Amino acid sequence: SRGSSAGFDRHITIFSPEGRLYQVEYAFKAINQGGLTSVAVRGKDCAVIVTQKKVPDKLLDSSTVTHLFKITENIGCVMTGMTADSRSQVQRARYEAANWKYKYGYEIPVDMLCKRIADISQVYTQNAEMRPLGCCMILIGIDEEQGPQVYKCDPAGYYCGFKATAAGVKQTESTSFLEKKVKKKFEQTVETAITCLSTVLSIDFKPSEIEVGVVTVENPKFRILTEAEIDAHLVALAER
Amino acid sequence: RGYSFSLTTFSPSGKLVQIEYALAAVAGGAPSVGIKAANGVVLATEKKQKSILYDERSVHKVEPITKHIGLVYSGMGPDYRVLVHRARKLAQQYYLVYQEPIPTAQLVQRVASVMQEYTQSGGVRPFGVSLLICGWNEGRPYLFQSDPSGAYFAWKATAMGKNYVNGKTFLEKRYNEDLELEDAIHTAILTLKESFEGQMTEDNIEVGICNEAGFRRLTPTEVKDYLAAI
Amino acid sequence: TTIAGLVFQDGVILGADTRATNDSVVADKSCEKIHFIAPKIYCCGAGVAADAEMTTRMVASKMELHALSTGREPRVATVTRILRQTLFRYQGHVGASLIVGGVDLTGPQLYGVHPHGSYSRLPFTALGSGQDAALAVLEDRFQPNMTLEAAQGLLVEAVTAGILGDLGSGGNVDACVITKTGAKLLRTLSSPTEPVKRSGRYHFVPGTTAVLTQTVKPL
Amino acid sequence: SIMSYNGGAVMAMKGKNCVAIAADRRFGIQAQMVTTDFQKIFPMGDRLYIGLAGLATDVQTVAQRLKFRLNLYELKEGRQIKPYTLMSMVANLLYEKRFGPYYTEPVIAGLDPKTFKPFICSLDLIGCPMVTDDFVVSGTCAEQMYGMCESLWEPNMDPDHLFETISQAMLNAVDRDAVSGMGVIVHIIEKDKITTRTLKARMD
Amino acid sequence: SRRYDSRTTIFSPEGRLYQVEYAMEAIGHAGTCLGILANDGVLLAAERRNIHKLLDEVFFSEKIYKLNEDMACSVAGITSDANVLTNELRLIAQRYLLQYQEPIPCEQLVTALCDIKQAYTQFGGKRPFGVSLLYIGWDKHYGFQLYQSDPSGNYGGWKATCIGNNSAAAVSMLKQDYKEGEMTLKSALALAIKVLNKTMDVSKLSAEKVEIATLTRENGKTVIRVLKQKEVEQLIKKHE
Amino acid sequence: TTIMAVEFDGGVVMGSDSRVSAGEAVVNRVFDKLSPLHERIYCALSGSAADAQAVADMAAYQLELHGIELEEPPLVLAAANVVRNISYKYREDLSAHLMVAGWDQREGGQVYGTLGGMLTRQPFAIGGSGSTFIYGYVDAAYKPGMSPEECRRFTTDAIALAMSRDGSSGGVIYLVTITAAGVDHRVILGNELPKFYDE
Amino acid sequence: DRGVNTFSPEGRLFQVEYAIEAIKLGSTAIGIQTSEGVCLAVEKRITSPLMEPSSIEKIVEIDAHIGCAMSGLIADAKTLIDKARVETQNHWFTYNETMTVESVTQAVSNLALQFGEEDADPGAMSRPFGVALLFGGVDEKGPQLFHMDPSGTFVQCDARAIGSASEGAQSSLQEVYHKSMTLKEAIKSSLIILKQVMEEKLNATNIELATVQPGQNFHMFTKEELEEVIKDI
Amino acid sequence: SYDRAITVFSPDGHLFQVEYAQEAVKKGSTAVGVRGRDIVVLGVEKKSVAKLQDERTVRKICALDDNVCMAFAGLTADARIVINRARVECQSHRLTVEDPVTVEYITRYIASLKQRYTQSNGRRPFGISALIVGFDFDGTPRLYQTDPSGTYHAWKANAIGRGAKSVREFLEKNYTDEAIETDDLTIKLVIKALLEVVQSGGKNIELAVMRRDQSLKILNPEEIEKYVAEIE
Amino acid sequence: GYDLSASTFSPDGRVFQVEYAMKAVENSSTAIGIRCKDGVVFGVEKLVLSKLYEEGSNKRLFNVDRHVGMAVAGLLADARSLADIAREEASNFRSNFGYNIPLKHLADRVAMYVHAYTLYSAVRPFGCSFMLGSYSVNDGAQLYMIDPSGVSYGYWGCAIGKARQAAKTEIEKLQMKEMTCRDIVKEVAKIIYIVHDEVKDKAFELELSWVGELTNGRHEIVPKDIREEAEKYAKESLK
Repeated sequence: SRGSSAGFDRHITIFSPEGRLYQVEYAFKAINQGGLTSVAVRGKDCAVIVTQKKVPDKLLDSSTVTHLFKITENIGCVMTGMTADSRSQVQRARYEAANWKYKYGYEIPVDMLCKRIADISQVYTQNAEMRPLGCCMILIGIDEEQGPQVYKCDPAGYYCGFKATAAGVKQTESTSFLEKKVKKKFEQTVETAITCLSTVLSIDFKPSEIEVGVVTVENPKFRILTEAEIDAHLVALAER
Repeated sequence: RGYSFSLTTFSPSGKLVQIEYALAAVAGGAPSVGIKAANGVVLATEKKQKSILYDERSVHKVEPITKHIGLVYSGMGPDYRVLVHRARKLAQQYYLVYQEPIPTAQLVQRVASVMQEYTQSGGVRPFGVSLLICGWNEGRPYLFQSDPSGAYFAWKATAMGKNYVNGKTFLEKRYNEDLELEDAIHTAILTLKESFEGQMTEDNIEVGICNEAGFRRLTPTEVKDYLAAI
Repeated sequence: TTIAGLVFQDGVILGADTRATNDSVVADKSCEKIHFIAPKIYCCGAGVAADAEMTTRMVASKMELHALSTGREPRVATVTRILRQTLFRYQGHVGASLIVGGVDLTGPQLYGVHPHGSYSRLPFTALGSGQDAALAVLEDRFQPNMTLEAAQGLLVEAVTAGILGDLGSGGNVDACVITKTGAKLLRTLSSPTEPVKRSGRYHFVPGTTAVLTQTVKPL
Repeated sequence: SIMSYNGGAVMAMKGKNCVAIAADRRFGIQAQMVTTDFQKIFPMGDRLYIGLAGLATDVQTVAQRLKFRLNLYELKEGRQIKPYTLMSMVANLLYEKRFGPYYTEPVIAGLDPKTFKPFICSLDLIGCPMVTDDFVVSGTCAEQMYGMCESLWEPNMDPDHLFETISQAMLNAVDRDAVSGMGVIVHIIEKDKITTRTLKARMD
Repeated sequence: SRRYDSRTTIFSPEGRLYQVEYAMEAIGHAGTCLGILANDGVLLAAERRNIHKLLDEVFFSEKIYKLNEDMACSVAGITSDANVLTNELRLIAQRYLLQYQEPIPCEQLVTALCDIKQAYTQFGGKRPFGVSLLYIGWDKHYGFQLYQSDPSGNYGGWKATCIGNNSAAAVSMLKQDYKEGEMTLKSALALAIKVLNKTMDVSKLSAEKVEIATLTRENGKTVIRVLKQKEVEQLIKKHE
Repeated sequence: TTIMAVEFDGGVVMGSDSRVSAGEAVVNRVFDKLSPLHERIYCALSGSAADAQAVADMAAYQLELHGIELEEPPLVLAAANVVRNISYKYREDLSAHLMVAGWDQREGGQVYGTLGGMLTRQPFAIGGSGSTFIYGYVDAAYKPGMSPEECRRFTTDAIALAMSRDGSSGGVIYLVTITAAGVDHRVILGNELPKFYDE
Repeated sequence: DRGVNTFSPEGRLFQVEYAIEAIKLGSTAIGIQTSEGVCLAVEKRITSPLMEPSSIEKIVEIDAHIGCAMSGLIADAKTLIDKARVETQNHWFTYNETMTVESVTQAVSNLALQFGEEDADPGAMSRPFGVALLFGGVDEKGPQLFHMDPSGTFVQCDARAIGSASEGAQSSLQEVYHKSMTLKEAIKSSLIILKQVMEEKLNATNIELATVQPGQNFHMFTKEELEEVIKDI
Repeated sequence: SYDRAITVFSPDGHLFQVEYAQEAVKKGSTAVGVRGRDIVVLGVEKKSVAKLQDERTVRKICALDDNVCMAFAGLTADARIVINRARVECQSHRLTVEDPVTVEYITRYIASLKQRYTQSNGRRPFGISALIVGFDFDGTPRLYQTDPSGTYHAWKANAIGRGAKSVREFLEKNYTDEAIETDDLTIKLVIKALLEVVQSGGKNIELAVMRRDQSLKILNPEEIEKYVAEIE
Repeated sequence: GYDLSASTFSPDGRVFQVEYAMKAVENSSTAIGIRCKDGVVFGVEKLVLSKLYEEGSNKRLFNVDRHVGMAVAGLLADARSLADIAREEASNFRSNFGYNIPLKHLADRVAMYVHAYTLYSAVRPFGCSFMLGSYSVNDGAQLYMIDPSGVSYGYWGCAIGKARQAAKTEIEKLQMKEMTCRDIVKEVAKIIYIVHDEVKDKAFELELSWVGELTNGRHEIVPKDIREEAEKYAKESLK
């Protein structure tokens, strides 16, 4: 024990002498490859998701380097970690929403969507041939019953409800700060997200370096805040 | 296409090492406790809750399988979701075919079979969960424990997860055959309370009960009430 | 087989006869037809009795499983959707002309789904052979926003008109009142027929039957 | 009619803690009486008999497959099958052949294993389970039996009056049919014993 | 990929299927199980490992399963695999009763199953079942019978034998103490409690540490019966 | 059954009667024959009402996946190609007819005809069993360049004519005007159907 | 461990190299092509007098004009022989004519590199045939002797020695053969070389011999004929 | 499905799985047969006397048809499989030809089968050598030996199983036309053979007998012991 | 190592097979594209490995559909296979939906296709990048660059191959948002003549293509006169 390893436990998803899955834990080591950090928090009225946006090449078409992905007319999405895996889970999640809508006649709730996707990452963490999709998909959606919803599914298949969260390299300091603020209580919410993320990074972001999504009770349709409106909230942060 | 050979092979000593390891994984899981009263069965499991950010009411470990059957596990969560959906599938097939609520011994036989199929199939690891299935019918309580190896034991009262040995020794001196349901719940919650390490609340310990009226989860209000007097 | 529906202010109410023939002969006298789908979504059965039974029972299972899945009330849109895809896949061979009804968060909804798959929301309907009389009286006396009592007596007038006015639909009428609060299966609402007694006792003393061979087995 | 190819009619009937199942014994091709000891009432437990009717091959095939699924059930379970469970089983089995249907119209008669409540039910050839309270019939000569049973049945008859009623029901009901008769078998199902009786029927 | 294949269906450099013999080690660690073939009946006696704890004993026995009208089987070792084998035997014998309208003889049943265990032992690469089985069943051809089958698919008829823990000492005691064709059912009970007394090193034998079910003939019907606890205490006390 | 569509500058107008009859006695005297395939793409059903419904739903599913995957409202030509494919692939099994109409940024109002599995844009694409009685009227009263009110009163007149003569058509007349603003669902009660020569 | 379809650092499949080494352990067979026809003699290598000499048949018939000698894993060549038989007879059925030798050795030569461990829709062949065949026969083109090996290359040869001592023996084939050779000279010569190569003392039992002539069908020399030819030694 | 190539060549041309299967046969219970004038006898060594044992269900000398029976040695389960397949195929031959199978037909069949499992995906070679003895419809005696490699042969009298070297040396020494002139000299030949390898010759490796156009005849253990004292 | 198959994260969480395959693209010859106001242009440093090859051997500018071009690199057979997959993609989209596929959805589909081979031990990654160009009155010019990992990014200026860095430093020298095709062609030429290490791996060809207004959205290889004036000017800019 204490990091013991036997046979092919370090190569595929089989239990080492301790009972851990080294491939899943390494996958959590793999979300840190993207070098990013995303955040989603939810107040009573809306659920907001803010992310980094690193466009270093200057030849990147900035319209397409985005980790926000409209899943339905009412379901946000922010990936993290490896990129192409995130793309793939976005396609699969979209297919799930269309299929729930076709078979069951209504909008898939966020809880059943992220539950389903977690069910489709568990299968990777149990079969031996394919690896776990190294990308922690966060969702945000407004159910008419429970209200603002934010669920985080990861390569381990877990998922849960959140009053705030963060995914990426700085998940630790992000969650630490969000502890330090949730213990001290949500209308602006966005000010909380950008304050937290900019804090753990300590960048003083520019309005083009990030992205923002919001789904409000007054507006169910997931939507993206442009650099102009993110400029509004940022400048509303600097002037206090 | 996928690997077709079994990944669990008899070690030269003959003990399936993958099921030893999987049992070690369940042994590290969050503690769970079940006790069978005279009129029902209690299920209470510890929430290994990280940061207060968690919407604790978002997901539950004690999921009903029909109007009269429950489940608690100990170890790997997503695997547990697999076994829950599989169990709901099985009980529904039984209800279509025979038009009767599935007797819990049956359901534990089938779900035990499904837990066994992966200790032997191609390129899949065994599960990492040890179920506690409590069920009521024929006016009688049932409490079974299924393991990664697929075998299921019928119990009076049991414990699993972290520190399950001290849990079981705690139950041997504190379970009595004539224990009514509520005092059973008291005994279980005390059992978890032995090695909780964290000052239980109505948010971080779940409580399930199965009696003649059916199975259900106790809302954190009621569980708060039982967390009184301790 | 003359089943009908209705929608009032608070919720829906389903009617049903209690007879089931075998091609010329009243087989049953107290067959149930308001089947169970979800805790508040009921499904009446007309047409091929075996196929309404099997169909509505399968869909009952899928809505129970789904209901535990989403941790929510089942929506009648789901029930009608699975019913009409199941009915449509078979191309109308499964002659099970359901009339599913329920009460969702959206409000009372009385669908009607025919054997090929053609569903149609509507405020009042009546399937089965006695759909003529039931459609007649429901057409004649229906009103939006009826009292639940006026709904009960009205539907009983309807399924009654089916009972008296049709051959293959008789016995007692069964109406089930569904509301936002819950379901109440008002079994055997009205009993038009009274012929239950008689005046000729036909008894034969033991020994009038010529028995050839015999055997008894203790248990 | 494919159903009347062999003829034969079986009824059950409910009493005071005992349900009696009858049957005729004429295995015949269309007009040719071939056998007078053809079995139609197949036991499915200590106190549970499932009388079938119709085409012969579906009689014996449904009886044998049903006994298959029933021995698997009792073995895999710890218990004899309750009559309602057996009804849903047979209804499932006939219904799996929804489009190629077994031409059998079973009636199931028996007692609860534990509480010993009387039970009957008839089914159609695609499995519409129709539990009843007074009686059931099945087979080529259903109508005569509806007349004789509907006229002779009474609420709460003990076993012996039950044997009288079902006796005269089968006798009169089959004598007015061409494709059935040739004797009659009767089973009384009490709480404690099971009486088998054959009857003196017209041999013509 | 080929790194991962354990190759469970290959011979060794000396012609010994490693997985079958390792399985024989597993059953070698199982609880001992032995039955005896006599003239008036057959009995099975299996050491239980449900010994003693807060178990419930909801079932009628532990290692004895009922297979048809006329047979019974005892497993040893991997409990789950024993479940799969039992279900398969029930399916076989009931298919024989569908397709022939008579009970299936013991020899045909054992051969049908042992072809299965052999089948896994040969191809498909799955691990073999590590479950030895002792059968007892009556048939109108050859009378009372005892069949031992093991993971390799090999089986044989016996008059009394013991599989599992201390199987060597058990078969030794049978060799010293079996009177061929002259053992009565009660003589079989006494001898079986003799062997189980000497072999089970846990030390004072109880009614709780074993179970015994006997099969005999009664009125043209076969009776498969388990011994109640009073009879077990009676027979152990008699053994003292 | 008499469904009708018209193309005008800002969008379309899909009239349709509101009866579905079973032989000689009607089953439903109010039935919206215009089920949305997207926010601004309606399909006017006809023929086998069950079959038309299944096609409308499957087509709505594919059009919604394709809708989200591009992140832009699916062009009507796309919709009538999927309903055209599903109506052509099953043409021996579906007695359906779906005059799929709508709006889209790239082309404006459109009304594609899809009887029998074919695809043909048309000015006014009338269908349904009652449509065989209004060819005269529509040919005599159709002038290209119709303002929206002209289209609405026009199709109301036409379906009114079909309703008076045809037995397979009766009840109320639904009208929806699809434009860049959105859909404007309207209903014509039997007391408002414009009266024509009645004898 | 590696696969069956691996190329070595030199450019040959492993399994075909190790298989062509496996043929080197088989009993030496030799046949020779002449303008009169082609003969075939192969050493049986009897292992014990308890054996039936007529059991070991290393020169079998493929059709009325094609005699198939072999050497190596005699078990493997059964699928080849039956393959060729089904081939020529289907050819006769469909096309109403005898099948050429080149067509047969080409067809039966298509099942030599048809082996793998991942495509495997059936449980198809999991290794190359450990058989070296020598299809002999006559057609409209006349006498021809087509060598074949595990690698699937079928080549026309005037006279070829295959098996254990096939090298030395082959040196005897290039030593003795000439185009104008008469068929009885072929038989005598080949028996001389086998007598050179065999370990055991030669006799009419531990060998066989067949020929296929322009008018004669395939034929296996019996004991007496073999003795009559070995009288020359 | 499992499609790995189990049986593959090695760096000498050897099929190691075949050599290993033949290893498993070389530990099998020694069996012997002989081909006489009108009789064919097979002997299967002792195998597992084990006084509690049942004789009938632990024999190695099963029937393949009215005129074809077979011994074997090695993985007895595998041989049960091959025996089964050969039986079904015999009856299918009577279905498609109306003529009972020659011994050559069924033997060449089973040799084909063993050859296929030596050469297919995910299948190990059988560990059985089968000495199928039988009578062609003309009544001639037939002994065919089939090993895991799949190569089969006619035989005068050949021994398989453990120690088949010494026993085969025995039949090499003692098989003569005086030896098989009669029945009892034949059977005393077989048992006289195994007695070099059968511990306590007399009542251990009982045998089997087949007479021309007569179904398989089997011991008769007491009659085995008559010959036992007759040779010891 | 830990790098024996794509289905195995290292201890640091890097699927070494994808990174290796990227090292396969980076050994190939550099190709570049530049999206501009009215379309896209492609150049190809197509090293000719011997004088025997035909002028036009081993083309690396394909036609996945008439409104979409494709410039590849790296292991070229895999590039061809992406050609077949993409062509099947656009064909499937025209049969399903009845009009030219938006390039964005095409790089979604293909990107999922390449990504489908970095999860299993049963198959390896495509060791090849590539660029897609398209022009349409509805969406203008677009340039996506799939890499072995399957990720799709839109670029104003791209470069894949061995001299990717130098080609990037060359591409940043441009105001490509304000140039037209007929002037872009020269500059892409100058790029390829500059980035090409001449003394090592001499003797390449220049193989250009655009798609835009002047070609009515129909992707077609560059006219030979334009390619030769382009090489003339670019070589003159070398000097």
